[PDB]
Amino acid sequence: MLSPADKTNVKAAWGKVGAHAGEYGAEAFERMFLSFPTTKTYFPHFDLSHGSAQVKGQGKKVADALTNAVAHVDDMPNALSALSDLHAHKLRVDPVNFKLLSHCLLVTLAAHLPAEFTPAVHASLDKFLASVSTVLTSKYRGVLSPADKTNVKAAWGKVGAHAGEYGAEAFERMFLSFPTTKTYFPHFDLSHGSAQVKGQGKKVADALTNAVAHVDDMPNALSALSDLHAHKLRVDPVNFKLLSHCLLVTLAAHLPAEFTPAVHASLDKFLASVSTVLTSKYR
Amino acid sequence: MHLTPEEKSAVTALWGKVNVDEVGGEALGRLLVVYPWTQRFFESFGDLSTPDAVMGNPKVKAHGKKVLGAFSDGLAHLDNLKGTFATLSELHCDKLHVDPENFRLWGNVLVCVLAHHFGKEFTPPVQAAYQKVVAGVANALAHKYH
Amino acid sequence: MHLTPEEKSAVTALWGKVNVDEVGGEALGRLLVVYPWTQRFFESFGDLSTPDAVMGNPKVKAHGKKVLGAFSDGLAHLDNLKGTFATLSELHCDKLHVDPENFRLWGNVLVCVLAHHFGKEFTPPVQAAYQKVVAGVANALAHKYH
Ligand code: HEM
Ligand code: HEM
Ligand code: HEM
Ligand code: HEM
Repeated sequence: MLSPADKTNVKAAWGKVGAHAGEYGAEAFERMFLSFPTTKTYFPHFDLSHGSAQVKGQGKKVADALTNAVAHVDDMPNALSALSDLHAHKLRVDPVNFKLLSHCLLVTLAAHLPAEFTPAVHASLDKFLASVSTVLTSKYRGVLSPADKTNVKAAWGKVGAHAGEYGAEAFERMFLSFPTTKTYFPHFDLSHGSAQVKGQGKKVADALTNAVAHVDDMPNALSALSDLHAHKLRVDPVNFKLLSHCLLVTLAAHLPAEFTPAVHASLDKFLASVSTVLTSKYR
Repeated sequence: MHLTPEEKSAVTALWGKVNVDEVGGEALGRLLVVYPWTQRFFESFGDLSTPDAVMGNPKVKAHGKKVLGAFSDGLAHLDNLKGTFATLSELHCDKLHVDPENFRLWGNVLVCVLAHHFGKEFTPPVQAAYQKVVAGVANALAHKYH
Repeated sequence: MHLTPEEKSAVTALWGKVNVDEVGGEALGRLLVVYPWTQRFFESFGDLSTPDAVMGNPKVKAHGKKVLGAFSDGLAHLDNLKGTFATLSELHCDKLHVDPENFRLWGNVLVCVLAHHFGKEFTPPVQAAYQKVVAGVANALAHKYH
């Protein structure tokens, strides 16, 4: 979330960018294609050689769009509306790639703005490009529809008194599948059957039950949990995706009749929204 | 790919029960439903507008079976996934232009489908071994990308 | 880790111009500023209240230099990063409990720091070579996690 001082820092740097934004945009794509060659799969129709008119034009278009976003930083979803539609329905770039371009744009700005690229401005620019990325990927699936909310309530209703037991199973599945997540629990017994893991699973399932109950008001209902994870526990955001998968696996294994493709899709969306809320105060 | 005896045993035992036709189409269909941007590679497959259209789309079912068929063969050569998938790796990069991140999403959907189909028999240690394998296969398919 | 001779030379040439102490301190400070959740390991380092407090903290600077000194010595072992970093991998997992995701964040912040330090000299091909090296170093530090 862009603080007012964040907005000040971005406007500062981007002004300095000034008339070179298009050149810088092209350089960032060229850096991306070279450092992260999987990104070239989205441009097989381009001459991707150095200095190519197609790559230059791409950079200027992308630069103009970021200029638009800087100039409308307090209403980005609306300023970028057309662009969110096009990437969501037509281009369909996998979201992970936005992080790769954002890193190469940061690198480009660093290499060109020696005086301005201070630690605080770097932090602000990083947050700004993550917000842009978030807005551009926001319609790929589009936040919770009334059908999504119905599906979630129906499935979570069937979980019911088993909520805690499925939360403990989800953690155990996560620890065995993705051993790096164990680094957050060095003080627990992680063996199968562990009461500490059972207790953790219960707390998490209980919070989720609270989220389904307040599905139209999740940021307030989880505000204290958002604070806890961001300033105390400080779990790296990538791990929320790993637990969400393991929760989905757990539900599938216990709910053979209810876990339809449509319900699977709505649950994945719901857990991603929960994850978003829990990491929203990190920076 | 190195698996422990315990892990390789779990993988092979469960795989003998898998109907490659049914599971394969299920996994590709759910990928297209849950992550709809993956539909960008299948424009010529017909109607994929609703979960029901997707799941019952026969071209989806046919392609799904083919994909899982090639995965199945890879289970035979767990010691050399790279060499086994080299030609398909080059294919997916040079001709099909598929972002390797899709292989990871497909792997995770497959694990979801296995849990759904097998229930309590798909235990935590069994999932863990399958997660290793799908990660191995995805890295193998991404190996020849340039 | 496999780099071409060209890339190796590109990495080595630039590194000869680096002041390990200054760059090391700057990269750790920027990591703690830009991704503040990474501060979770350094509550004994004292004042981390603001970007300026972070960047001028002597304990931050000292740890930064230590980290980059180990990085630096790894650059002389690009063909055996895993064996070179094996014991440090076990240390960060069993005793320090550091999520390997932090190593990737650290690697990206170091690349920004080099670009800031060296400007136009930090060309796209030179960047590409460092991106492989910090990825390779991160994988090697994560190798012994269990
Ligand atoms: C900050 C992130 C991004 C912004 C602001 C952005 C913006 C744009 C804009 C303004 C256009 C042109 C729209 C038009 O002319 O109708 C475009 C096109 C495109 N973008 Fe994005 N983009 C971003 C990230 C990405 C990423 C990460 C990729 C892929 C790795 C990507 C791939 C494409 C493709 C394939 C095109 C079409 C090029 C053509 O064939 O003309 N974009 N983008
Ligand atoms: C759906 C995602 C999550 C939710 C809703 C959630 C919720 C919670 C809840 C309810 C607590 C207990 C707070 C209290 O003591 O009152 C908690 C604590 C904790 N969470 Fe999260 N959590 C989530 C994801 C994660 C992830 C992915 C990790 C790390 C892999 C994690 C690690 C922790 C840790 C380390 C604790 C404290 C354990 C203890 O000392 O008792 N959380 N979480
Ligand atoms: C473990 C995962 C996968 C394996 C082993 C696999 C295997 C294959 C095989 C054996 C073919 C046939 C090539 C030929 O007929 O010459 C193929 C084609 C194809 N694959 Fe992959 N695939 C996998 C994942 C994916 C994913 C995730 C996508 C995209 C979301 C994808 C998209 C395609 C496309 C578009 C074709 C061509 C179909 C056509 O002819 O219309 N593949 N794949
Ligand atoms: C490529 C990156 C890194 C390398 C090469 C590296 C290397 C080292 C070295 C050489 C030590 C000293 C071990 C000893 O006492 O013998 C160390 C300790 C430590 N590192 Fe890492 N490290 C890296 C990244 C990180 C990151 C990103 C974090 C956490 C955000 C971290 C946290 C720590 C901590 C907390 C210690 C212990 C310091 C103390 O006890 O005073 N390391 N690291």
